[PDB]
Amino acid sequence: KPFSVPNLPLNTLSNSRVPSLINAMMISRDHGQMVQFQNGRVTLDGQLQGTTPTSLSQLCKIRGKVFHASGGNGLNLTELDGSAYHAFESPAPIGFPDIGDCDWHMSATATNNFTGSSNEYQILIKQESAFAPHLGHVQADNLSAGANTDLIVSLSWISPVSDQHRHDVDPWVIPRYGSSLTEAAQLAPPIYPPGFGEAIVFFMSDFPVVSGVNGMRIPCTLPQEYVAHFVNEQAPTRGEAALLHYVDPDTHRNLGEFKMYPEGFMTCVPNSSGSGPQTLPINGVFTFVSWVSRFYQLKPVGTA
Amino acid sequence: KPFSVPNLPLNTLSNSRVPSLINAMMISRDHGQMVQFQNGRVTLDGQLQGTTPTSLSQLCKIRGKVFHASGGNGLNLTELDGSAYHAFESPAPIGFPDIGDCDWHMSATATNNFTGSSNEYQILIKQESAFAPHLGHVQADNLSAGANTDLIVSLSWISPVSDQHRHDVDPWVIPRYGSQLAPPIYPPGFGEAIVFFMSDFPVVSGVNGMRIPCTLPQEYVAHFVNEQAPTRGEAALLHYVDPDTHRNLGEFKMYPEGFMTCVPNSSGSGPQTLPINGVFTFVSWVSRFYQLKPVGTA
Ligand SMILES: OC[C@H]1O[C@H](O[C@H]2[C@@H](O)[C@@H](CO)O[C@@H](O[C@H]3[C@H](O)[C@@H](O)[C@H](O)O[C@@H]3CO)[C@@H]2O)[C@H](O)[C@@H](O)[C@H]1O
Repeated sequence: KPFSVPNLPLNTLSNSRVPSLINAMMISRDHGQMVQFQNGRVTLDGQLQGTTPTSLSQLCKIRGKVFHASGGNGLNLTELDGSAYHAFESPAPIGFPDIGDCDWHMSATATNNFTGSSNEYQILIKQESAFAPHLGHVQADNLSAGANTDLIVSLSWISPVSDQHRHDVDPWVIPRYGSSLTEAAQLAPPIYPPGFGEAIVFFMSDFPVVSGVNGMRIPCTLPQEYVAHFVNEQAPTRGEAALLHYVDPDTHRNLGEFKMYPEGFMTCVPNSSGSGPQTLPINGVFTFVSWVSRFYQLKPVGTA
Repeated sequence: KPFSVPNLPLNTLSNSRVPSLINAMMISRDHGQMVQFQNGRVTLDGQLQGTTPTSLSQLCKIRGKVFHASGGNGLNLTELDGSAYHAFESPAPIGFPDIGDCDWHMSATATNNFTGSSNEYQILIKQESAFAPHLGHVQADNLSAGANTDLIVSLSWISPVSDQHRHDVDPWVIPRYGSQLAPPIYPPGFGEAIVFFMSDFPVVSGVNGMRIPCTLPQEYVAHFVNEQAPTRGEAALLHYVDPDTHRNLGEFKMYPEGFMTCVPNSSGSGPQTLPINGVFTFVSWVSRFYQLKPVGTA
């Protein structure tokens, strides 16, 4: 299989960290020096990493059996298909949200004999001591479902930590999957802008975020539909970087040069400390040009 | 350019009518006589039909500005990116849910200055006279948001119609958009049955319980829209293959209109007994005359 990227306009594709349409590209010197997102993580040759699903249907979802304990109610986690989650292996079940150091307001439904609004639960997952998805359990506040009830849970909105240790939401940080007790195993690796003057390209989507450092915006490193594409093709990586053009869909005019690294993320060079890809139209298409050296100097993108 | 289907296990893919993992395949001698789903509709050469999005991020969502009326408040619809929705182009905004003749229990959030639980609204959309998706407005009960508030709404669960004209939910039926639709699909003959990819979904009193049928995995839609492979025959012959063992588990024909058929053994359950972790693989272009080996138990 020759390497390719989807011929789909960027603004028809999803964020890989929340189920929301991409509406912007951005670079961030402050937040973009190192990222370790666990969702939207895949190699150019199709190797899934972290908690990354193939399908958006699994993204920002939790499944578990309800427990009632002295310390609070919560979920003994399963995979979304109900199959057993193997603790102390993956950071969390596949599709588990990777937005750290904030409150998750979520919606849960009974997977068995759903009768209506009494089988829908608005719950709050805090990232405190009892948040231990790597050990196979999280505590949920305002969870009234009976013990051993099987629940599928969707992320509704995120807000600053209940315990008031910070007053804003940083979507650039990932959860402590093993709580204070352990670093989680099989984390997708840290990513850094590799090349000369290069900045990691973040695909931005709007999401209900209370007091976001970037407002109601969530960054990711790859459109979700790109993940399914790479997992499908399993195309061999034949060079150090894939040179892409971001092209006008109608004229095929090259609007900018980007490098995709084997680690499954994309860089650009901004125009003399400009906003880089932020000023580009969002209806464009990425197109594979050739395999290039990691040293390949990208022509600056965007306005000065 | 050679036609292909995604080399991805079905159980890792989504329904194209609800955002839920595929957990079964089925045929139906009652429900599969005619289908006209508006989501999961695409040609094998990659032409989107009905309200079908490329991305699951657009599926089963509604966006609109709140209006207040004496008959009931509601939404003047936009597309999900917030751009204006025009009638006469499509049956409804892209990704508009296509589960007919039932109550839609939905969660709306403010797209501007989201403050928390006071900008999250649990609303009810009935399919009655004030349901006008084609015109670009729907009535919503239990909606307290201010006039002209921009809301993005997702489907939470479905239940029997409020006006009680029926006491079950049939997810095989599509909504009345007005008086543009992706065309009807029929079984083409010789015992060929339309394959339905089933996903679990909160459904109160479902005719098939808590199950939603579609004709394509969502990720197949994005694949065809990407590839745009010329259709070179009357049907794409597929093998449903164990990705480990590489063993052919059964034969299927995918038609240019973007649906699959199989032939059940002795009027049995057809693909229902097959494992759900298999992958479809393109074998060749065949004629309508190609007779599929029967699949399943009797
Ligand atoms: O502050 C971040 C949290 O905001 C929201 O929760 C807050 C909300 O539930 C209000 C409702 O009045 O209560 C807050 O707790 C207060 C409490 O009201 C005071 O009496 C007490 O002295 O202080 C506490 C904490 O400062 C509560 O924080 C969201 O729902 C949460 O997810 C957080 O984002």
